[PDB]
Amino acid sequence: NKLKRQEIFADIKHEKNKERHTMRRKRAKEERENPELREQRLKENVTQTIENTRVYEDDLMRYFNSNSNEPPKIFLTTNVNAKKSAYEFANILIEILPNVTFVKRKFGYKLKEISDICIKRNFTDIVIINEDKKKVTGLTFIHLPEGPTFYFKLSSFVEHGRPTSHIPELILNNFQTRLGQTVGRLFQSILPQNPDIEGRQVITLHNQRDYIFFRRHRYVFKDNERVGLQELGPQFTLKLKRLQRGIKEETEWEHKPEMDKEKKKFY
Amino acid sequence: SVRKRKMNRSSVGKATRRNKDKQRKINIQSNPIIAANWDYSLTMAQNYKKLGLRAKLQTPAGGKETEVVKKLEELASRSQSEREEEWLEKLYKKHGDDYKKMFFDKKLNIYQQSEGDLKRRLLRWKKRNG
Amino acid sequence: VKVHFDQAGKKVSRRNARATRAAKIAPRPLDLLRPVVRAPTVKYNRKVRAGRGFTLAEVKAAGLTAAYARTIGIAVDHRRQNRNQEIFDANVQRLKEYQSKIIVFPRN
Amino acid sequence: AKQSLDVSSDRRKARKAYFTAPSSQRRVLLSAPLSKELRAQYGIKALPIRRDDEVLVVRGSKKGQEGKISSVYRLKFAVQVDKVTKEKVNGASVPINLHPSKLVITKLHLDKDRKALIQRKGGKL
RNA sequence: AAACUUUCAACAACGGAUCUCUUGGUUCUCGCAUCGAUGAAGAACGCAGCGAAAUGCGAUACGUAAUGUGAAUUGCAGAAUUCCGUGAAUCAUCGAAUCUUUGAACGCACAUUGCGCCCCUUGGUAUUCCAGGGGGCAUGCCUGUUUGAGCGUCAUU
RNA sequence: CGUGGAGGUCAGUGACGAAGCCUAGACCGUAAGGUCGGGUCGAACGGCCUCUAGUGCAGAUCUUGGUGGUAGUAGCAAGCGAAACCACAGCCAAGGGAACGGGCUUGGCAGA
RNA sequence: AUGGUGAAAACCAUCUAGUAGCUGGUUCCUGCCGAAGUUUCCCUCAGGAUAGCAGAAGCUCGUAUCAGUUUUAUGA
RNA sequence: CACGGACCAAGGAGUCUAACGUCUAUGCGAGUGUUUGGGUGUAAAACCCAUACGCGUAAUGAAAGUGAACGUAGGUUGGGG
RNA sequence: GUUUGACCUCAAAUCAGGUAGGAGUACCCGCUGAACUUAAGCAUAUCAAUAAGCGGAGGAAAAGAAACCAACCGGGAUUGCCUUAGUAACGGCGAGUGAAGCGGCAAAAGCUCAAAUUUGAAAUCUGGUACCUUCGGUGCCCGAGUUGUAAUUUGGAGAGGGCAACUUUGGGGCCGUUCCUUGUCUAUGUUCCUUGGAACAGGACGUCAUAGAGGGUGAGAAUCCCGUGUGGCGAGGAGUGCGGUUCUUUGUAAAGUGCCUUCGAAGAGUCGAGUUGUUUGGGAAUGCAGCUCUAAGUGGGUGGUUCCAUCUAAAGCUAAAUAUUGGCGAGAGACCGAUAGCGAACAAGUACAGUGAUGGAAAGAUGAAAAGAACUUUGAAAAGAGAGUGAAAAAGUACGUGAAAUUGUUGAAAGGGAAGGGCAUUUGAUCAGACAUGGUGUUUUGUGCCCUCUGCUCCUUGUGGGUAGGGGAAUCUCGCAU
Repeated sequence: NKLKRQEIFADIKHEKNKERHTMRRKRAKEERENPELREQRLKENVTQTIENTRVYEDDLMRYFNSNSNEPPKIFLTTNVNAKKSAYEFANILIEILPNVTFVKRKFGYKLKEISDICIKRNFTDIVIINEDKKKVTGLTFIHLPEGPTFYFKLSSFVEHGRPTSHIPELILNNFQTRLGQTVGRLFQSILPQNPDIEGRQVITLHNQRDYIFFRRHRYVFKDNERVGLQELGPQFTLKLKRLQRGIKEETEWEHKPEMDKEKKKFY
Repeated sequence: SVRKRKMNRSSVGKATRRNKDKQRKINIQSNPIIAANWDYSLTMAQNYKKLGLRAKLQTPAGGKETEVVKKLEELASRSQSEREEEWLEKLYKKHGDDYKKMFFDKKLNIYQQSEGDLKRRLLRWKKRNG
Repeated sequence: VKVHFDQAGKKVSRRNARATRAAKIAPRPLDLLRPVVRAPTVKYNRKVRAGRGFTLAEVKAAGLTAAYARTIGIAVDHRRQNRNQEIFDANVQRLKEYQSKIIVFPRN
Repeated sequence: AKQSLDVSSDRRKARKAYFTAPSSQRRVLLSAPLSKELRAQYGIKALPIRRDDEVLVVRGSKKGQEGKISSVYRLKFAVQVDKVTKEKVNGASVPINLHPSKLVITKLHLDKDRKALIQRKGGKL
């Protein structure tokens, strides 16, 4: 009986707002006289966000990841028969990564045959960008000896900054999880360990969920406890997958949709 | 409908009757020999031909002895009143076998019955007695 | 405008009616022994059909009585007359054959 | 296949009969199967459900979780198993409406008429 | 140039089309005969811890008793139940009950919640009266029953 | 060629998304329409050989429902707030045979 | 018209989806063929009775079957 | 000229039946038609069928009647093959 | 006896026992009865022995055991279906109206009065009352009733007797069957994997089937639950249909049959007759009513060419076959799917409007579960913002999908008193545009279904198929790998 239901609950919703806030206007008036009474409300009554309700070595550093000892050379390739947007994407990685060589990948040389070349030529990391259609979709960082390999998914790219030739400073956020700090480990390794302070360029890698956002900014310091920053470089969202452990042979995590069911965890 | 609408609406209920199976499978009731020898899977006319007995005595419109002997098996298998007997004793001892005298008699043969009536009843009396 | 949708329904009705009459009148053949009659009118006189009931005359000549005839399941008509000789012969033979077939159960 | 003329295979009649069933008929409609251990002991497949008996949930999100039935909500065709509870945002507890076909009884609550019910259906307590 | 008007596109609005569903309808067939002066159909006034219609019910008032089932009811609140038994239940069945004011409506009446009568009567000595409880008092007609009436007819030393 | 349902068939398609709805998207068919991509969706649906019909809309001063211009106008004897009406627009001259010039033809002209 | 309700001449409900010598409207595509605007009396006025133009099929033939034409021949 | 059109969605109009024909298809054929019915049935289906009846099979007339071979059911002429 | 007593009649009562009204109404039975409309105006024909109104019934009603149809080598109550048949017949022969007997079938069932005396016995019934085994029986009393209640008889005859060395014989319980109502028991996966919130889906592996109808369960479930299918165990009722089990059967009782003898009554203000209306398509006023007169008994009614056939009125009862838009209860559909289908899928004959009779809509869908948004914050309120639940709020009690008209915002484009359309093209914006990669001919080798040694097995005609154990490439491209 929709016609009955419609009036009953509209009036009840109307009744509730009056009662909800008349309680609150009396709350306001008792708070004017006593500040202490407000304090106790904030203790008991909690906002209860998702972050609040989350459902809960040195040899490695060098052996699996690149350190501040050499310049790391990154073998930037593309998936076979890719179009304009992939190379347009390669031009954004040509700036941000330290010593990139772009390799036009011409059919064959399966994967191990590539590894033979980048042992001889002596590269450190391989990065490969792929396209299903006209948009870029996946990004794969591999380390050339041993093979800790990370796969990623891009769902955001939007393009007023125009940066200098100065090398940007790193910053990472929320990697409490050990699987998080092994990805934090990758971006500590793969991006430059130079930071030239002047030039004022900052690269972030914020991870408040399982989604990682990387951005560039320009920071201006005023002595009144505050800093300003303008949007620069590519907009970006990544998703971790796989951790193939060998060059491509093994797995450690491999995202399924069996997660998202928890609404929490966050790896 | 007006009245049916209320009966569906009410919490009284309906006088639900399931009696459609019984309209077909009718039990035979009037003969025990038939009650044992009657295949309910068969029809009426088919049951009659199985038994032997005729189902119809006329030429039927349209188209088309184990038990009967047992019916022939069941086919294989009055006194006078006290006053009447005592009254006949009075007549026999008085006359004997003179039926003419017996029916012209007034005192013992009150209801003026014929010779044939009195002698018939005496024959029945002479069977039960001397 | 009436439509006979119930042609199939009423045949099943009539069949179940005969089935009940069979169940209740167990050894007996549902219908009474009807005579054999010559039809009226020049057009149909060649046809010989099932009549209504016999007669006192046909019943008396067969070797049974009128009141008793009805109890053994012989339909008896009293207004019908025995004008024809051949019809009379055919009906008497029909009854005598019927009397040889019947098996009248005792009342004990 | 339907043989009887008494029973109806109509969807409209059948759905109405179910949704407008009385509490007594809904007792039989809310029957639970017994676990393989009880089926081996008692020699019976399924019984109607009551309060003070234990149960194990087979199908659903609350898979494998067990407990003891609090109340048979016959109106909503549901059981409410204690300790199988969804916690509301205000800190309160609200029981999940489970269906007894999805449940499985682990420990029965034997009364006198319950013992008679088992003995009727070909049981051996 | 902006604004303005118009066109297109995107995102919001407005509206409830389309699709899918369906405790509803319509039609066909089968079976059965079941309203009322023992007061019906219908109208009205009410009744639940908390209720609008609907449904149920009549001061025993969403029921009482009986029989079966065997442990709920649940929109909310609140009681319960000895749960190895005379027993939870807005359960099923239904044969015993009560059954307000009316209505064919029936004490007299017109549209008076007035106007009464008789019987039975527990109480206020109740001999006066006063109050309460309970059942009756319509019309026509039949079978009687009864007290009569009738120069209606006859009998009668 | 298409629509609702029926028989048959495709061991057809289908929560790894049926039907519907859009779409500056693509292909086929002269066309009726059919097929596909993308987006939205949430549960059934389609091709083929046949059957059946309450089967295909621009109109009926059509029926129902919804929404405009009129208009923040008339109005209430800063606020509140219609209705009649509505194919579409509304510069002149001259010709456009036919008591027809308002769309055309040739000119004059024309700034929000 | 039937039956009813109201009232200092009416309305309601059925008969009744009453009857039209008419008004407005009539729902997909393509291909192919394709008019008529009228002869004569029923009188016409109304509706038709027919012939003509456009087809459908069957029968003989496929020809010397004809033609909105020219020519010669023979008259007023 | 005039009547209709503010816009949009949905609804919306040669249907069903009886009587009597037309042509085509199918069955059989001097016959033909089961389904008023009865029997049977896995059940309003399907499958069987008695007796009748319908229409046709042989005509010429007005009350009363008669009746089709001179016959390769004809002689000729044509006449698909 | 100027008392008194029989009856008959009229009364009476708040006596005893009853009963009739009203509702419903589809069907049925009666009564009453239009108009629009059809043939040309309308008196018939025609709407129509209709609709409305009135009265009365039932599960059916009505009808019905011949005062019938026929013309035959006769049929044989009534009702219905098929056919007779669109025939006879009627109709300003025109709109057209429209039977019946026969035949086939469905279903079949017959009987009760009044009629001449029980006269050697009113043999009958009501009611009251007392008991009993209470839809009643019995005793006793009372009344009705001779102005006739019982038995015997109804034309099919029948009765009175006589003769058969004639034949037959009631009723009450008990336990079963049967019928109705109701209760209860009866098979087999929740086995793995994938996907999803959820498995009822896909895949793998099994069982049951007289159960793979249907419905529920978080999506398509024979195998999860209820049922379904075949059976079984009951409880409470009905009952004369019969099976058994008995208890009692009586009285010169009750019939039946054939022969012989003696009798032997059957409906009146009715049939019919004239006439005025109604009824019909009714030609031999058919049927009915009103009014006048009103019969007969070797009779009377109806038909057939001078007879013959056929029934017996003026009294009554009766199932089944048949009708059915109501009621009660089911089972269904090549039906409709929320502007459809009933007016009403929902607080529907409700809200509401009308003085009143009456008229009378709109309005279905959150989810799997309210988990219906806690708590912080903006405002007196109205609504928002953070935050959260859920698979999805891109599902919010304005709640599935969410079309078009139309409205706002943003972006692009165009605009000197018209736009939209067609042919063609430029510019601006924008989308398409191979997980296409070989092919051939030689050469290393390495394997196998290749060579070779040994076999095994299904079958049908040579021109078969499947399938093992060893060896071997120094021959072989026969294939596939490098």
